[PDB]
Amino acid sequence: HMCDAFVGTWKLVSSENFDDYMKEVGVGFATRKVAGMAKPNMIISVNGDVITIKSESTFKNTEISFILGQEFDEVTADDRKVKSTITLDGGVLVHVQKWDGKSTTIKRKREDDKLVVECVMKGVTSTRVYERA
Ligand SMILES: COc1ccccc1Nc1ccccc1C(=O)O
Repeated sequence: HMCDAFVGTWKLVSSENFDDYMKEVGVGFATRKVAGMAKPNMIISVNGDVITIKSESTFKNTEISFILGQEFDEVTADDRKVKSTITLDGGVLVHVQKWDGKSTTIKRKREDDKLVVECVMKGVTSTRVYERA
């Protein structure tokens, strides 16, 4: 009953500061413009100890499956090849991505009826709000 309140299908409803986050990450102009337009659906499921997060949009369809605390390799939607580790910290899913000596953290939290996603790169934070589909 690990992660029960995250499971389901979620749709992006608002975003703030995501272009600046993507700049901080090193995403180029054209990818930023197309990615910034996307309205993804985030589909979260659990089977035993394995969590799957799918992100589907007109920009890209991605899928990750993982066990909490167990590193995995991920190709991100913007084509970074990263080493990722996802843990649960006080009810928040914390996703750390490492590549080229850099690091970014993506937090997913349940707040009221929303799933709030915070993406942080250095001093730049972006908040993306998802609602149930
Ligand atoms: C952590 O995600 C990113 C970081 C940098 C650049 C892009 C992304 N990924 C996205 C951006 C917009 C819409 C959907 C996604 C997705 O992942 O499906």
